[PDB]
Amino acid sequence: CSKQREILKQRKVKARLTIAAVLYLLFMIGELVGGYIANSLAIMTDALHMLTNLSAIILTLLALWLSSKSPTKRFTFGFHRLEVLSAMISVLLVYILMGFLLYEAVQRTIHMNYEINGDIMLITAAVGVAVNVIMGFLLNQSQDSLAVRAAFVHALGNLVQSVGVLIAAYIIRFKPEYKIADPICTYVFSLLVAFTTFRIIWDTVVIILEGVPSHLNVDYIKEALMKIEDVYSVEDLNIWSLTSGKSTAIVHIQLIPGSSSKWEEVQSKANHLLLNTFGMYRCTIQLQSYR
Amino acid sequence: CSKQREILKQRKVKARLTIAAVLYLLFMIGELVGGYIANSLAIMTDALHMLTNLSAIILTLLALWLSSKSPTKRFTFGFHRLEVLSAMISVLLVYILMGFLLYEAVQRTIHMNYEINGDIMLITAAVGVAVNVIMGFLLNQSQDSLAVRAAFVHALGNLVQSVGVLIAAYIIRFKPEYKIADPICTYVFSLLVAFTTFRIIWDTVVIILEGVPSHLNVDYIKEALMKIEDVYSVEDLNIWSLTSGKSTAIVHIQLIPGSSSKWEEVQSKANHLLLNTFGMYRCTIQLQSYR
Repeated sequence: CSKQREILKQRKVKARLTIAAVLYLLFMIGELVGGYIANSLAIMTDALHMLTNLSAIILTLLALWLSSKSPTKRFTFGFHRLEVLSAMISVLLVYILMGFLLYEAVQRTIHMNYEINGDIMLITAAVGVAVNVIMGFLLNQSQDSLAVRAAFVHALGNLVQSVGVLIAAYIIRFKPEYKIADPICTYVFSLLVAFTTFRIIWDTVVIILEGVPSHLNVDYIKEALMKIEDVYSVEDLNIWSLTSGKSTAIVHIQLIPGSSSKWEEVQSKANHLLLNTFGMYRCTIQLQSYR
Repeated sequence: CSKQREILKQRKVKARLTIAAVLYLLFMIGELVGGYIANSLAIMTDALHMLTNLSAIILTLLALWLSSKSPTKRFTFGFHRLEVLSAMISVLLVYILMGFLLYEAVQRTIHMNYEINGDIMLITAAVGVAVNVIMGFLLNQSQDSLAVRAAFVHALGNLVQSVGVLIAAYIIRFKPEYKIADPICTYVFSLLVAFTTFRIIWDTVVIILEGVPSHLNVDYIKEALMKIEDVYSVEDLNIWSLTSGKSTAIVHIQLIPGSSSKWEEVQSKANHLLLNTFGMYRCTIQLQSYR
């Protein structure tokens, strides 16, 4: 009954992504009007962060819509790699935002006077954690979809930066002769953001480089296929994934000598085994008689 | 005799790349010592451009060396996608250099006085074309290797920028009340550089997205496969390339009813045809009896 199962998954993913996008836009407008009645550009400065989050989500939605298209004559496989590309784009945007914050901090640690803000820094950090914790529960997930995972990683990075800014504002508020704690918090929590993004970066790079997914081991699959009756060897067992949840395989069973007619049965057994017990959105196998 | 042929091409590509790298290093040293006796930082400014070119070539060499490794249990295919990644990196660095030039020009078009240099601008442009025209013949190439193609594209972009700077400097030299033409040439030749990089960007993106190579049409291959004796249909004919020159395929021949024993012959015929008449560094086909 898996013919239409994936449709429900993409519908849920799209619904969650549009809900997140409209929530981000609503928070954007709310913070903008709040800053307008509070005539402060520092509050408006978070509009850029909301912009990059919303742009990443919009690009993800476009990539998913394109991926829903049927394969063409130029792309024999589907457009599922567009979702991976959108994930890389989102990671690049969060890295760019972290780099901008890092440059602002490195300019903060020198030139003196540190451009003191005060209480207003606490408020923009208080809403940063409050907004991002809502998005974290929305994109919780806990195979999973790579798009929502990338959105959740972006939300977690934004939450880490927000809590770092909150901590820095609090330590500045009490005993304000320190006046310097903000750049160190910026550095430490930028490192933490990199730690958060490490796993998704590794998974995406492995996906692009035609490596096996991290949740599959070749030795176990090879032994399982070798357990099939009338199988002599597995010459090559290439495995790669178009995207998270859509992983294919190429298999090169060699037949037992003296039994070459029983090739269709072996092919069906291998196909059914691979599909049912490893996912294998589609798999193709090639049989060779004994040499 | 194709078992050891490809070794010769990788050896030649590596030799050419090291020759280009050492030529870049020698020109770097020559221009650096030349600037020291001419005590001008503008001459030293091209050291950054030679740095990015040399770094791109070095990353390409590392990617090729890694690609020469045998497939592992995490990457069932080879590391050939590292060469494609290095090509994207080279494109990204040339785009970054163009963006830095564009930002400098947009700062020149305003704030007045345009930071006049004069004759010394002609010299750094005269050696820019002379250096790049030499390696343009070196990386002439004219399937080809993607690494040398990316290096040649980078060299061509650098040559275009150099000739643009030369034209702007010559325009400034005569009738020097104009004094404005330099950013205009910068914009026009940045657009030309983007035009040069368009084709390699498109090819690399198609390679990553699991699209068929631009020099292959599925319909012709499908008709050729259908021309094979004892073939009823081609259910699916996936084609993708790990890198330029290494393209694989997956084929789903269905057998003519009443003839199922003659499956090995059909498989061998299809494999030989695909390999010899389309390249197909490796291809795998799966046969199904009539339904």
